[PDB]
Amino acid sequence: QRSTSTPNV
Amino acid sequence: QRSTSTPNV
Amino acid sequence: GAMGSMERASLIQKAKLAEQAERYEDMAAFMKGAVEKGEELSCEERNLLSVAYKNVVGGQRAAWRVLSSIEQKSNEKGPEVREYREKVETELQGVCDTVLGLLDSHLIKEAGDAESRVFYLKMKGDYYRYLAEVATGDDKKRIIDSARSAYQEAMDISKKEMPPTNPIRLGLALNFSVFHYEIANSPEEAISLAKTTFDEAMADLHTLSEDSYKDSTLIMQLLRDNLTLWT
Amino acid sequence: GAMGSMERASLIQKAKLAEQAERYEDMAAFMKGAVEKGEELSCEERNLLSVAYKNVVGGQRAAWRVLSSIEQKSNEKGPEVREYREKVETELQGVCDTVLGLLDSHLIKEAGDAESRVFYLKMKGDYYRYLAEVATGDDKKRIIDSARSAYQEAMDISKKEMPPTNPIRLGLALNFSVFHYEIANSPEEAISLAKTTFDEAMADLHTLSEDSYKDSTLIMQLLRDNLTLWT
Ligand SMILES: *CC(=O)N1CC2(C1)CN(S(=O)(=O)c1ccc(C(F)(F)F)c(F)c1)CCO2
Ligand SMILES: *CC(=O)N1CC2(C1)CN(S(=O)(=O)c1ccc(C(F)(F)F)c(F)c1)CCO2
Ligand SMILES: [Cl-]
Ligand SMILES: [Cl-]
Ligand SMILES: [Mg+2]
Ligand SMILES: [Mg+2]
Ligand SMILES: [Mg+2]
Ligand SMILES: [Mg+2]
Repeated sequence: QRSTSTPNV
Repeated sequence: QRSTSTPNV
Repeated sequence: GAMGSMERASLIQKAKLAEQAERYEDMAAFMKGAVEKGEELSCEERNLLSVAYKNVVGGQRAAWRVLSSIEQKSNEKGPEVREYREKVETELQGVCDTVLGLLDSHLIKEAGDAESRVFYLKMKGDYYRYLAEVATGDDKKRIIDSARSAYQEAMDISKKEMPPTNPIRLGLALNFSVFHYEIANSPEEAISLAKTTFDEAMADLHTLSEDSYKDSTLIMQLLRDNLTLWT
Repeated sequence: GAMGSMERASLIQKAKLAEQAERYEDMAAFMKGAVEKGEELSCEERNLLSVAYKNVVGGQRAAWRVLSSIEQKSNEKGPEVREYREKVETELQGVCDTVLGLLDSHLIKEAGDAESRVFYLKMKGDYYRYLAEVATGDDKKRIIDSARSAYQEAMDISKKEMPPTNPIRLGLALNFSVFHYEIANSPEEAISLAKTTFDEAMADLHTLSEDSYKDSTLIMQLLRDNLTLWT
C-alpha cells in the first residue's frame, strides 16, 4: 500500500 | 431524478 | 489524422490499455484512428469505440448540467457563467459531431449484419439525443427528429432480425424509451415501449444460456427502474 | 497564452465553476492564466491553483502506475505498452514542468509572507517528487535532490515562522515524510519526521479554535495512518 500525501481540500 | 440509459459494459 | 501512422492492431491494443488506465480521451482517439483505417469493426472493437466516447461525452454532459443549473439560478455576476457553459457545450457538440461523422463515413453504410447495423443506428440516435439535450434554437426540432429517425430504423431492424432478449435490441429499446420520456415529451410512449420490451424479453429468457441470461436481465432491470420512476 | 485576453477576476470565477463541474484541466488552464497576470495570489487563489493541478497530475500518476505495472509484468506483445506508458509519462512531465515554471516565474521570488512562501516551496518539492516517481536515467538523482532542497527550505521557514499546528506546515511535513519513505529510500527519516511533527502538533492543539482544530487534526490523522503503515 502506498503512503498518503496531503489531500485536496 | 433522471432516467437511466444503457450503461458501459 | 494523428493516428494515421499507427497500425490498426496497435491502435486497438492501446485503446484497451487506455481503458485499463481510465484514459478515455486517449481511448477515444485511438478508436477514432482504428475506425479511420476503413475496415469494419468487430463486436469487441465496437464495444471499445462505444465505451470510449460514452465516457468522454458522459463527463461533458455531467459538466454541462452543473453549469446550466448554476446559470439558470443566476437568471448579477456578468457573462462568465454563460461563457463557460457555452464553452463546455461547444466541446460536447464537437464530440457528438465527431461520432456522428464516423458513423456516416462510413460505419453505417458498410454495416450489413443485424448486430452491427442496429448498434450503429442506436449510436446515431444516442449522439443526436445528446445534441438535443443542449439544443434550444431553430435546430432543436430537427435534431430531435434525426434522433427519432435513427432509433426507429434501428428498432425496425432489431424486431425483424434479433430475439427480444438480444442485449443490443434491449439497450436500444431502453435508450429509445429515455428519448421518448426526456427529449420528446412523450412519457406514455416511453412507458409503453419500456413495458412491452420488458414483457417480451421475460418470455424469451428460457432460451438463454446462463451467460446470456445475465446480460439480458441486467438491461431489463434498468427498464424496470425507469418504469418505477415514471409511474 | 490562450487566456491572455480574459480578465483576472473572470479567470478566477471560471476556475471556481470548473471545480464545481469537475473540469480540472479547464480549472488548471484558468489558474495558469490567472498566475500569468503577474499579480500575487491570495490564500483562496493558491488553493484553486493547487486543487486544479493536483487533480490533473493525480490522474496522470494513476494512469502511469497502471501502465508501468502492465509493462513490468510483460518483461511478447511488441512496443505498444512501452510507447503508451512513455506517452502518459511525457504528458505528466509536461504538467510538472508547467507548474515548476509558474513557481520559478515568478511566484516564489515574489512570495514574502510565510504562508505563501512555504506553500509555493512545498509545491515545488511536490512536483519534483512527481518527476522523481517516473525518473530513471542520469536525471533521477538530480531530480531527487531538487525535491529535497525545496522541501528543506520550506521546512526551515515553517519552523521559524508558523506554529506546529499550521495546516500548511503540517501538509509540508506530511509530504516531506512521504518523500523520505517513497523516493529517498529513508524510511527511518520518514518515521522520525512524521512522529516529531505529530507530537509537536498535539501539544499545540489547545491554542486553536474549533475550525482550526478540525483542519490540523485531519492532517495529523494522515501522519498517524502513514506511521501505522510504516511500522
Ligand atoms: C457485439 C456488439 O456489437 N457489441 C457489444 C456492444 C456492441 C454492446 N453495446 S450495447 O448494446 O449498448 C450494451 C451495453 C451494455 C450492456 C450491459 F452489459 F451492461 F448490460 C449490454 F448488454 C449491451 C455496448 C457496446 O458493446
Ligand atoms: C492559505 C493558503 O495559502 N492555502 C490554503 C491552501 C494553500 C492549503 N494547502 S495545503 O497546505 O496543501 C492543505 C491541504 C489540505 C488540507 C486539509 F484540509 F485537507 F487538511 C490542509 F489543511 C492544507 C492546499 C491549498 O490550499
Ligand atoms: Cl470560457
Ligand atoms: Cl502511444
Ligand atoms: Mg442583491
Ligand atoms: Mg451554444
Ligand atoms: Mg508463450
Ligand atoms: Mg520517458
